[PDB]
Amino acid sequence: AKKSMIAKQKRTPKYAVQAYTRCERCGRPHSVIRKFKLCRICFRELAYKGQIPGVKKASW
Amino acid sequence: TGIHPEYRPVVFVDTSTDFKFLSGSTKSSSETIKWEDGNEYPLLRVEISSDSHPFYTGKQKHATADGRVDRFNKKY
Amino acid sequence: NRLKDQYLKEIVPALMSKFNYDSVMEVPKIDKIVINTGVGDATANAKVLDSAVEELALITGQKPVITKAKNSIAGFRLREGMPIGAKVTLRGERMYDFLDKLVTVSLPRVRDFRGVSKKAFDGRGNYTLGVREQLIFPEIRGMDVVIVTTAKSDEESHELLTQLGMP
Amino acid sequence: IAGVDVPREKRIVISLTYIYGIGKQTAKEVLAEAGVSEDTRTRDLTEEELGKIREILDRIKVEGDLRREVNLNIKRLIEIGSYRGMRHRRGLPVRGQNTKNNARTRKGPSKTVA
Amino acid sequence: RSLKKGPFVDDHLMKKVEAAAESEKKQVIKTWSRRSTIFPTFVGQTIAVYDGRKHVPVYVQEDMVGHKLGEFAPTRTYRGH
RNA sequence: CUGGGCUACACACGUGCUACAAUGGAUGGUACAAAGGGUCGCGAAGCCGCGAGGUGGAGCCAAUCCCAUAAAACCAUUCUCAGUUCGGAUUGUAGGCUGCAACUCGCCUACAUGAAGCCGGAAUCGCUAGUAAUCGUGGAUCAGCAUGCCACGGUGAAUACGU
Ligand SMILES: [Mg+2]
Ligand SMILES: [Zn+2]
Repeated sequence: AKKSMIAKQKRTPKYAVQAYTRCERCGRPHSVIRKFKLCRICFRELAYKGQIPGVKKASW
Repeated sequence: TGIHPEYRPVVFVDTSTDFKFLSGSTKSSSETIKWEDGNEYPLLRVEISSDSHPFYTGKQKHATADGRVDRFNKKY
Repeated sequence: NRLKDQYLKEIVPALMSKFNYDSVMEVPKIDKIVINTGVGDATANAKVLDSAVEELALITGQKPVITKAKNSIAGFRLREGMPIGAKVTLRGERMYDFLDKLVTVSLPRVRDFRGVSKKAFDGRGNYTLGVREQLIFPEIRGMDVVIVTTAKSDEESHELLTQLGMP
Repeated sequence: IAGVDVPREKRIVISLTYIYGIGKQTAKEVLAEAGVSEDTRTRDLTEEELGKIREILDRIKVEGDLRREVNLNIKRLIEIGSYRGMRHRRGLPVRGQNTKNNARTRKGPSKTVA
Repeated sequence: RSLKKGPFVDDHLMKKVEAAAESEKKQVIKTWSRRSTIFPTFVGQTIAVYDGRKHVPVYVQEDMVGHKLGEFAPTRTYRGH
């Protein structure tokens, strides 16, 4: 029961409070970072390749 | 005699319509009203008597505090 | 004195004209009252008995006489001569006075006083009121209030007690 | 003295608190309205404002009714059939907190295993 | 609405409770709105509140007023552990 | 799709928070940081409510404006070794905010109530210097909800013979 859900989230719900967020490369609803709209395990395996501009490993 | 605890006929009035009722009890009632000089018993504070009770003579919706009356005094 | 005044002034001729009695004293009249508490739960407690003693004394104006157990029954570990329950009798002038204090001060304080049906008569006329708490009393468990009348049946008692103003 | 033998040694601000219905804050407004100073020990009152103090408490609720009023409301919802009173009756937390662990003050001291 | 501009009686139940004045409260009202405060007009009517499994009939008294019409139908059934 | 449950409770375990007080509690005055966040956002001034908050709209796409009082520490008065002016759970009432909606099932405010607890057996854990201990601040997630999590600074030790 996933591809049904990713459709629902893109449909406007009856009351505005129901609206919520998911990653796009996945449907994962938990741990989405608002600035990039990506989950916590797309933002990792993707900022390695060098496609999230300006992001790098942080020694300090 | 002697065993019988203290007792005293007293005066009762309804606080809603002054329905005076002459009765008796063992209570002091901590009052003194000169009604019927020579029997100036203490009055006792009471609720609305059966002289004006809804079920008794005149049926009427009366709120006995709180419950249905607390709402009417804040939502309106 | 007010209740006797109303009874002899108006209630007596009212009953007489209702039933067309031969003489004056065939009219039913209130005869006695008995107050029972029934504290049978006092299987071993002692302060319960004494507390009921002052409670009923304050309600009445007389010392109650606690009653010894009629017989020893094992189902309630009841033994012979165990003082269980109390009784107080008001006769003469107390009869109307306690009634008045009940009906004008105590009875109106009943939360949902819808009265008892006419069915609760013994068939002779004597009526028992089963009151549910001691806090209804003006001064301050379940118990019974009986009424003894000179009525030959139940309907006459009903009409006279309604003449007194209560159901 | 005011309903109970409130301590003689304690200052009046503290001493009033022993009344059921007077804490640190209501006691302060009482002594401000009456006029008595806060730091008086009770053994050496004026006994004239003491008559004034009990005059004020006549207005405020005290141990007499507050004991019954709290009980006369807990005994209401336990009869109507509310969930809130159902918890009262069987001895469980009233407000909606959890009971997997850490509910002993309402539930009573922790019984042994079963 | 626990603020100063309440309360919340659902539009579904409020309309049905009003029109039940004709039936002399003989009929029942079956609504799933477990979130409507019992208005003073509700007194005397019966509501068939939902409870997860089946409706449970409640008879609105005078003293029930002020509470939410679902406060009397427990939703988890536990007995004697 | 509505309603319910993941939030149940005889009980057993793990990780944490607040405590049992005088190096302290309560009241009044009072100086000092950094790192952060903000445009379908941050929302000041003034006024009102004891309070949570309401109204109001200034300034800002920000080394410009806002969150934003740092709290411990310091100086005054008071309480006097007590189950208390310690401790704060549990409970009643009356309220505030978000959201179509706070009963199951939210966070917060005031008044009231005011429980166990008086340094904790077997046994077990962390830490070698701006470290342990102690006090506050910010952020993600987020309409709202943290005693968790990730970062930030304020005061700041004892001991290490030896395998
Ligand atoms: Mg959400
Ligand atoms: Zn993803």
